[PDB]
Amino acid sequence: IANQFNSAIGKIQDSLSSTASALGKLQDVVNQNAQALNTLVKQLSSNFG
Amino acid sequence: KNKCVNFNFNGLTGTGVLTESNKKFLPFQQFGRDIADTTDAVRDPQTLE
Ligand SMILES: *[C@@H]1O[C@H](CO)[C@@H](O[C@@H]2O[C@H](CO)[C@@H](O)[C@H](O)[C@H]2NC(C)=O)[C@H](O)[C@H]1NC(C)=O
Repeated sequence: IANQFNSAIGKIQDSLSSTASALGKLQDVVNQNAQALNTLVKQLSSNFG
Repeated sequence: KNKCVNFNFNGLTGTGVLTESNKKFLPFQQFGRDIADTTDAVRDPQTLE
């Protein structure tokens, strides 16, 4: 049971070391808040008539 | 330079701090713009830096 937990924590390191998209839930929340400020900055360039 | 001022370059009125750029404007351009369409660099009309 200790060997299986120690082996399974070793796979957490290997997974996080390997794959790009896993933390997508947090990066998507950064990307929305950054895209919303970038859209608000681009809207200063508009003439509005 | 390096002080807050009410500038005017060729009628481009504004307020800001002027510093020596390392942006290399091709001869046909007097101004550089930002994402917000505001001027963020300018070529001085008497000494062409
Ligand atoms: C603004 O004035 C300066 C001179 O006061 C003009 O620049 C001169 O240009 C000649 C030819 O390259 C150089 O021999 C001089 O050394 C430059 N002047 C200075 C002060 O060093 C400039 O042409 C004027 N502005 C415009 C738009 O013509």
